[PDB]
Amino acid sequence: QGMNAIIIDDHPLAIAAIRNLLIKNDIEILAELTEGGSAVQRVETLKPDIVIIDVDIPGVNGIQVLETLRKRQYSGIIIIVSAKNDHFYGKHCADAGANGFVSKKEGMNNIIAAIEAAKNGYCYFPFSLNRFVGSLTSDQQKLDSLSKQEISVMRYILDGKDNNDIAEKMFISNKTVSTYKSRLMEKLECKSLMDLYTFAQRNKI
Amino acid sequence: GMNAIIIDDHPLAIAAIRNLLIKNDIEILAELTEGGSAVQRVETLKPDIVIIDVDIPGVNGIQVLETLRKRQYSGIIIIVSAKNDHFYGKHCADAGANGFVSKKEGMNNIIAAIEAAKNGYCYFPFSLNRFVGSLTSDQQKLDSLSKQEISVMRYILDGKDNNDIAEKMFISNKTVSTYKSRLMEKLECKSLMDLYTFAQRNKIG
Repeated sequence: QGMNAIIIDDHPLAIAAIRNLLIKNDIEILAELTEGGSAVQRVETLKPDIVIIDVDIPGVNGIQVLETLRKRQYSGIIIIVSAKNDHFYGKHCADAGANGFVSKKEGMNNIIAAIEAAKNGYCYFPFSLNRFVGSLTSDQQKLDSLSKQEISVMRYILDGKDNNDIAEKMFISNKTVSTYKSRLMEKLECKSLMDLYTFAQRNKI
Repeated sequence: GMNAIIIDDHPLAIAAIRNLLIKNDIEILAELTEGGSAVQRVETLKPDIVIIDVDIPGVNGIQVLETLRKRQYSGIIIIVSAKNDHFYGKHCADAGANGFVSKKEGMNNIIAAIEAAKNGYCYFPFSLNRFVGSLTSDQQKLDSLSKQEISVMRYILDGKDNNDIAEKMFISNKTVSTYKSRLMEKLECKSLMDLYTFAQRNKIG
């Protein structure tokens, strides 16, 4: 309807399904980035209405591009997307200033619904009844207590990555992987590896 | 195959919302205009959707929510308001709402909030002031007020003196004076002129 967007995701199939969705609804495509290291600059230059960032872009992760853009006073629409479920990750994109968080696992129709919701000045984030109704409300609060890096170290641990792999992916030292690991294990009140498993399996992460 | 209960004493909105729900094959089980019988009658009929104006008399619309969530109601709850009340939305979201839609901005957001809830997401107003600009501080003070201070505030913007509010909230003039000062302290407003400039600068009405 006369709008445009930039896609920032390095999942080749996801780029296709998003490009097809934006085009099918008359939205122009200024760019398609697969790395964040220039995302902040590209978006500030081309000034697109919509920006779609996968949370797991390499170089600088998806939420980090969102935080920097907002710190640098970018006011346009930003809708974080994920290849995982990552329902707890939605609240963290909230307090960081995003307009949307949609998991590409349930389809592209939530991406377009997140766009029109941001068009109307609203936002389109996952809903966790387990934060207000249930027994896993304490664990959900500890997940909201984590930091931007602690979340990443957690999601990497739940994928089976070692401290060297996490250091290379997050561009930090091995001492910093171990530091994040501890604070993370603390906030979640886990002490052993099995504690983190049953924590993730309880809250389904 | 969905059904809903509408709770609102704005006759122009009851017609506004009943029509929109019928336009999407959503049955209307009950049409309340009262807070005291809300929590009881919702659980008696057990509807999928409950749409509640924040200004309903008796029990505050935010309390119908909190009590329904505390009594472990798992259905869709979508708060609405006659004004804009963007700051009010975050208080609903943290209280367990599936959405907060300002009726000032049309009916199509109600149904969009419903769809967002059906898909497991939520639909709340986006507040750019919280993340970008020079009013990020003031927006946090608004996001820190209590559910009472909120109401005590909004009545002062409306233009109700200390006497009306005490009756409108069914409380003593002394307790009104306590809330007002806590409000005035949290908002860093010393005079009534301060609140006018605060409200106008942050666009509250």
